Amino acid sequence: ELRDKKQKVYSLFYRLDVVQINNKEYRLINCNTSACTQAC
Amino acid sequence: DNVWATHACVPTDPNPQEIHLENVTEEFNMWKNNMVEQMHTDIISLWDQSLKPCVKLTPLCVTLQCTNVTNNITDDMRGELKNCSFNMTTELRDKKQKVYSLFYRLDVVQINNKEYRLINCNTSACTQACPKVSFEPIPIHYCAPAGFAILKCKDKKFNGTGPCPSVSTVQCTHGIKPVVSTQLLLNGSLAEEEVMIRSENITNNAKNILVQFNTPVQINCTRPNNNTRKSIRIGPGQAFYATGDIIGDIRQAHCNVSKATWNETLGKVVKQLRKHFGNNTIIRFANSSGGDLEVTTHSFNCGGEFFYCNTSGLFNSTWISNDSITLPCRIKQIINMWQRIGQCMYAPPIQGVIRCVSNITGLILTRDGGSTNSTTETFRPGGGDMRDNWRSELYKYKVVKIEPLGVAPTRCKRR
Amino acid sequence: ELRDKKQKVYSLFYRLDVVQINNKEYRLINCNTSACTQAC
Amino acid sequence: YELTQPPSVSVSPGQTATITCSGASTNVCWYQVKPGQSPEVVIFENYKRPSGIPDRFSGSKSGSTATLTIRGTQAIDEADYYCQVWDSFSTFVFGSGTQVTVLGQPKANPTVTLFPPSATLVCLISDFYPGAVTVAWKASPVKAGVETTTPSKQSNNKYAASSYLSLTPQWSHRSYSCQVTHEGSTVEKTAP
Amino acid sequence: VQLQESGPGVVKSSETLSLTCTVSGGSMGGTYWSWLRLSPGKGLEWIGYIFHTGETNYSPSLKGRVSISVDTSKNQFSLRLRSVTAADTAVYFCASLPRGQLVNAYFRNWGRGSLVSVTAASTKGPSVYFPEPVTVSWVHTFPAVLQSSGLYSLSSVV
Amino acid sequence: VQLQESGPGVVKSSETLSLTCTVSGGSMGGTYWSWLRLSPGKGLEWIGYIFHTGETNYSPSLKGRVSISVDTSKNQFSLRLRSVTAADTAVYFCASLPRGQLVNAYFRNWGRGSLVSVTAASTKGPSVYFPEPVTVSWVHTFPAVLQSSGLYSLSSVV
Ligand SMILES: *[C@@H]1O[C@H](CO)[C@@H](O[C@@H]2O[C@H](CO)[C@@H](O[C@@H]3O[C@H](CO)[C@@H](O)[C@H](O)[C@@H]3O)[C@H](O)[C@H]2NC(C)=O)[C@H](O)[C@H]1NC(C)=O
Ligand SMILES: *[C@@H]1O[C@H](CO)[C@@H](O[C@@H]2O[C@H](CO)[C@@H](O[C@@H]3O[C@H](CO)[C@@H](O)[C@H](O)[C@@H]3O)[C@H](O)[C@H]2NC(C)=O)[C@H](O)[C@H]1NC(C)=O
Ligand SMILES: *[C@@H]1O[C@H](CO)[C@@H](O[C@@H]2O[C@H](CO)[C@@H](O[C@@H]3O[C@H](CO)[C@@H](O)[C@H](O)[C@@H]3O)[C@H](O)[C@H]2NC(C)=O)[C@H](O)[C@H]1NC(C)=O
Ligand SMILES: *[C@@H]1O[C@H](CO)[C@@H](O[C@@H]2O[C@H](CO)[C@@H](O[C@@H]3O[C@H](CO)[C@@H](O)[C@H](O)[C@@H]3O)[C@H](O)[C@H]2NC(C)=O)[C@H](O)[C@H]1NC(C)=O
Ligand SMILES: *[C@@H]1O[C@H](CO)[C@@H](O[C@@H]2O[C@H](CO)[C@@H](O)[C@H](O)[C@H]2NC(C)=O)[C@H](O)[C@H]1NC(C)=O
Ligand SMILES: *[C@@H]1O[C@H](CO)[C@@H](O[C@@H]2O[C@H](CO)[C@@H](O)[C@H](O)[C@H]2NC(C)=O)[C@H](O)[C@H]1NC(C)=O
Ligand SMILES: *[C@@H]1O[C@H](CO)[C@@H](O[C@@H]2O[C@H](CO)[C@@H](O)[C@H](O)[C@H]2NC(C)=O)[C@H](O)[C@H]1NC(C)=O
Ligand SMILES: *[C@@H]1O[C@H](CO)[C@@H](O[C@@H]2O[C@H](CO)[C@@H](O)[C@H](O)[C@H]2NC(C)=O)[C@H](O)[C@H]1NC(C)=O
Ligand SMILES: *[C@@H]1O[C@H](CO)[C@@H](O[C@@H]2O[C@H](CO)[C@@H](O)[C@H](O)[C@H]2NC(C)=O)[C@H](O)[C@H]1NC(C)=O
Ligand SMILES: *[C@@H]1O[C@H](CO)[C@@H](O)[C@H](O)[C@H]1NC(C)=O
Ligand SMILES: *[C@@H]1O[C@H](CO)[C@@H](O)[C@H](O)[C@H]1NC(C)=O
Ligand SMILES: *[C@@H]1O[C@H](CO)[C@@H](O)[C@H](O)[C@H]1NC(C)=O
Ligand SMILES: *[C@@H]1O[C@H](CO)[C@@H](O)[C@H](O)[C@H]1NC(C)=O
Ligand SMILES: *[C@@H]1O[C@H](CO)[C@@H](O)[C@H](O)[C@H]1NC(C)=O
Ligand SMILES: *[C@@H]1O[C@H](CO)[C@@H](O)[C@H](O)[C@H]1NC(C)=O
Ligand SMILES: *[C@@H]1O[C@H](CO)[C@@H](O)[C@H](O)[C@H]1NC(C)=O
Ligand SMILES: *[C@@H]1O[C@H](CO)[C@@H](O)[C@H](O)[C@H]1NC(C)=O
Repeated sequence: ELRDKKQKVYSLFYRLDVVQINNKEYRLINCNTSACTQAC
Repeated sequence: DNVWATHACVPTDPNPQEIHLENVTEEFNMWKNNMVEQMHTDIISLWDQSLKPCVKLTPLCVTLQCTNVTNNITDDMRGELKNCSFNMTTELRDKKQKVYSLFYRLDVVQINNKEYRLINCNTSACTQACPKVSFEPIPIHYCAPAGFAILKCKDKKFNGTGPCPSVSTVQCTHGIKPVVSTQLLLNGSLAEEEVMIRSENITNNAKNILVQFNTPVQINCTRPNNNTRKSIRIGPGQAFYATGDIIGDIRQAHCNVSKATWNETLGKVVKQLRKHFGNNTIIRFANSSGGDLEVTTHSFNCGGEFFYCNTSGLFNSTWISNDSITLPCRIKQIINMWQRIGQCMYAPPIQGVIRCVSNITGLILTRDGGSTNSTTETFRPGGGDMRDNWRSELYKYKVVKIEPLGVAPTRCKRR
Repeated sequence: ELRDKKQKVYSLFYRLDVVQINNKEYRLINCNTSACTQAC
Repeated sequence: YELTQPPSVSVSPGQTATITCSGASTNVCWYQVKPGQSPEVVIFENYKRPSGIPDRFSGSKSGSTATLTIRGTQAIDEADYYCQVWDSFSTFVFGSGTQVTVLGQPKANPTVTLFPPSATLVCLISDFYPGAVTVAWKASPVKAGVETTTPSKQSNNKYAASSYLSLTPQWSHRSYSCQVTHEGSTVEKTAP
Repeated sequence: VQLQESGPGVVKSSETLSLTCTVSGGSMGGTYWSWLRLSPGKGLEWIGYIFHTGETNYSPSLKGRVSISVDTSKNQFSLRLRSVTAADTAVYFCASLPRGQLVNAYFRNWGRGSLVSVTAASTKGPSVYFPEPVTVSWVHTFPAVLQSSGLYSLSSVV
Repeated sequence: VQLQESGPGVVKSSETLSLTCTVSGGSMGGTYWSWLRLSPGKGLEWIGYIFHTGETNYSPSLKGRVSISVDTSKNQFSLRLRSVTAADTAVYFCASLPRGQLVNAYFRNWGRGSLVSVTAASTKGPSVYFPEPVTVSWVHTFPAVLQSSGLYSLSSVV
């Protein structure tokens, strides 16, 4: 909310949702075409 | 039958009917008709509709650092292009990337190597024209709904004001391309017998005098350098197309008009001009006296690139009772087009060389009225107001509403 | 207006629009519920 | 270009006043200025005039010189006038400025006083009308270290000025003279 | 439309001058906002104009030491002069021009004009007076003289 | 549609290989963009296909050193190979498949085919010629022979 301070959060994503970019780094699979819209 | 999106417009009919009314006299007025304002509003709103699904490009204008690009550039137009080296957010929102782009002098200003910023983001953030969409004009036919009839002028000697002896009706207008111009009307509809002169008040110098040619004059504006485009990602799915390194040399954009044909056309114009002022008036042509760039320079589009031409070598002569004239046309990218505060354009560069072959149909001149009963009148090009650009194509049209009720005396009785 | 530079700006705010977070760090009351639209 | 103008034109109240702006290839435009007041356009082309202007203002052009004509000179016409044309390189160029004065009071002679210091030499010139006064100094005239006060209106409503000079304590010269010039009249007063 | 200026009346020599002319009761669409300067020894003289998209145009005599900026948010535009010498003392107006041809255009909607005096002097007292004009009463009071060094002097005699 | 490929023709041994096949006059809606390799010592082989959502599939024999990416912005898709040995010299194609059943699907809309040569050799003159095929004129000319060290050899007799 306060747009100067960040935070370290953790979450559980599935294997069919992340792609290795090459402890190993990762990105979401859908972040080279378009950003999503979370279902309310 | 692009920006001018006809996917939301209904298809027209083949062979539209035309009925020649015979014993009618209609009082036309090309300067007060209301379809021109509706055309201007439709073009503005449809242009804004076509600008909606493209890249916003709001985070771009980080403080730029630009050097002179100077590689084997020619003698003239030195220090026009700049080699700016800024850095940007990438697809991941925790990294950056140092990139380079080529920009013109007319797009960046100095803020104090010296730091530069774009000219746009003191007022607003420009919106990119996403490259699937092309700017070529296509014809648009204006119809009429039920109860309204469109009357078309068919007098061959018609100055745009007064009664018309021969009037014909039609349901559809002809092909009207929304061409973009400021001083020289391009790709328009020609005249039939002579060159015509239309104005509000020919003894008033505050109204734009408008002339329409009888035969076309061919114009060739081209840009000779071999530029390339590169894609720079500014986020998850938004790309900004910057100008790459130029292959070859650097040259300015030329614009060619045949000399003898233009001299003959100017002779036709000065012969038809002196019927309004006198048979002994010396007529001169001087270059434009605008304040901004759009009124000073002839401006149009060439399939993606926007030109600005000096046009001083055309309107420089006086008239007393295979050589081609070249014009140094120049290129700008940031476009504030319909003269609205806080909305603009970034036009992406077009890969490879570009060529446009067009022809000039009308001129928008402006009188320089010194004094009454004088012997010299000098004419200058001008414009900027886009309503006069489409007023030369909607002069022979008007809209009327039918009222089919009527009463009359007779001898009859109802039972 | 420049994306890399920042400035220091002072203003006066009433007591009903600010809240104390954990004695000299305040934030607007609307931050953890919404984002206000200023009436132009 | 320079757009040359006459420096000052003085006419009696009630008659005409003509000012000429020469060297104008293009259509002229005239502005007037009063002290402590915003300028106003008066004749915005060769012959026309905007709304809300009196009928005493008119202009005409013949060839390359344009003339402005005044039909009636009053106390409200005591103003400077600037002619303006358009040029391609420098976008707006203006004239030198013509001063128009009206004779509310008759011609009166100035009075001059001189005082020695104990090390600056003072020449005080007071009570003259009109304000067109040039000064001169003599010793062998001197061009060095002289400054002239612009004329101004006092409670007498009759113009006055001054002239100063600083001299190193050459007190070599045995004579020192201060000269005034008011439209022909010259008064000489002087000495160690 | 009404225009009003705002800025300092005393600027030290060889320093950056700044002025701001605000616009009230109007919009910045299709006008050339300009600046003008009235010197008493050089006559009326043009400074420059700016259009609302930042397309500037300065006078060629003062090119390189002037800067005009437009801002559509606070409804005002500003002038900046650099390396001001003592000969730039004048009164400064702000005026507008219509979009189109400047061949017959005339400056309209003039402002009040704020006098800006540039000096390079310091504080001193009269040896019978830069910061304060001194009054002597005992006679006649006479107007002051500005020297080339930027000081003042007067005379008074019965 | 028309598919055009581009990439370097000479890559060193144990170096990451790159290729890029672009798509013109079409879209990536409902197609499997695939990569195919034609080797002279092992015949035709399959590399892998990729769908527009980022879902990929690879051959099991080349799993662990292959990676195929897609980028719908610049309208192209790319291949990367890792730890390329001397036995991977071939010509490489890019093709497309219709969405649905792969049991009767056949590769269509093939590219030209960029020839990729792999090596680990260096510049050395012939001893009577790796970077340049030398020409001998005095006779008959015979084609060159690739050795196991990556060098060249020829003979010529009248
Ligand atoms: C077309 O433009 C001409 C000017 O080129 C207009 O004619 C002018 O009309 C004005 C306004 O009525 C006349 O001014 C008047 O003249 C006399 C003094 O000369 C007097 O009655 C008024 O004080 C007023 O100033 C002007 O004389 C006349 N002619 C010229 C040559 O300027 C004409 O009205 C315009 N036509 C239309 C249809 O608007
Ligand atoms: C309309 O045509 C006129 C006449 O051809 C153009 O005026 C000329 O403009 C150029 C602009 O570069 C002036 O050149 C420059 O002038 C001075 C010379 O002292 C100097 O700063 C530069 O070295 C350079 O040569 C040129 O003098 C000027 N000619 C005249 C007679 O004033 C004008 O630019 C054209 N206007 C438009 C809007 O196209
Ligand atoms: C006036 O009308 C002429 C009619 O020829 C227009 O010239 C045409 O302009 C279009 C759009 O720029 C050109 O199409 C483009 O051509 C090439 C090859 O296909 C390519 O760059 C694009 O895919 C696009 O199709 C067209 O070739 C050109 N025609 C000729 C004969 O040169 C002209 O643009 C109009 N002028 C205006 C609107 O100012
Ligand atoms: C539009 O075109 C006119 C054509 O007259 C340009 O005016 C001329 O511009 C040149 C170049 O700036 C001026 O300089 C002269 O050039 C040559 C050497 O290149 C030589 O004749 C002289 O030594 C001089 O430097 C020239 O004075 C000027 N005027 C004329 C009457 O030729 C004008 O600059 C162009 N305008 C724009 C806005 O591009
Ligand atoms: C613009 O400047 C950039 C550097 O900011 C130039 O890019 C460099 O060009 C040199 C010369 O070919 C190369 O050695 C560098 O590797 C390039 N660096 C990068 C990061 O690309 C660029 O060529 C310049 N553009 C011009 C002169 O048109
Ligand atoms: C983005 O660009 C700026 C300059 O445009 C970089 O600033 C440099 O910062 C380093 C220290 O971090 C200084 O030593 C350099 O002198 C700066 N460069 C210049 C040209 O002034 C900046 O680091 C870049 N990167 C990021 C991630 O912001
Ligand atoms: C416009 O006309 C000019 C002058 O005829 C052309 O310039 C010449 O073009 C040819 C062919 O490209 C060159 O070999 C010459 O050197 C040019 N002449 C010069 C520079 O004096 C120009 O190409 C024409 N532009 C068109 C047809 O688009
Ligand atoms: C503009 O370009 C056109 C197209 O290149 C030129 O038209 C050609 O002119 C030559 C002159 O010898 C003819 O041989 C060609 O047949 C013409 N081609 C076409 C398609 O009409 C035209 O001359 C140029 N205009 C100029 C130079 O004013
Ligand atoms: C948003 O933040 C405000 C300020 O802290 C919260 O409002 C207070 O919430 C606490 C929770 O313990 C209550 O005891 C107070 O009475 C609340 N004060 C007021 C003035 O409402 C608010 O609950 C937060 N909203 C969330 C987290 O949804
Ligand atoms: C961001 O992530 C990196 C990597 O884990 C970490 O070093 C850093 O502290 C994180 N937080 C920030 C910058 O607030
Ligand atoms: C870069 O261009 C500017 C503007 O013409 C010029 O003053 C400067 O000297 C140029 N620098 C170099 C290194 O050529
Ligand atoms: C300009 O062009 C020539 C000819 O193609 C090329 O060899 C050269 O590198 C370029 N630069 C210079 C400075 O001549
Ligand atoms: C147009 O021509 C008609 C017929 O002669 C005439 O009555 C009218 O005044 C003309 N209009 C203009 C603007 O010249
Ligand atoms: C003038 O331009 C039109 C634009 O459609 C073009 O088709 C035509 O060939 C040109 N010449 C004419 C009418 O002579
Ligand atoms: C522009 O450069 C490209 C890339 O080298 C080349 O293929 C093309 O032929 C060039 N175009 C011209 C008109 O020289
Ligand atoms: C002007 O010339 C035309 C064409 O010959 C003629 O009809 C007309 O009467 C002439 N007018 C005058 C006033 O001489
Ligand atoms: C413009 O015309 C003048 C004569 O009025 C001539 O001297 C000059 O060379 C012409 N300039 C151009 C660029 O045609």
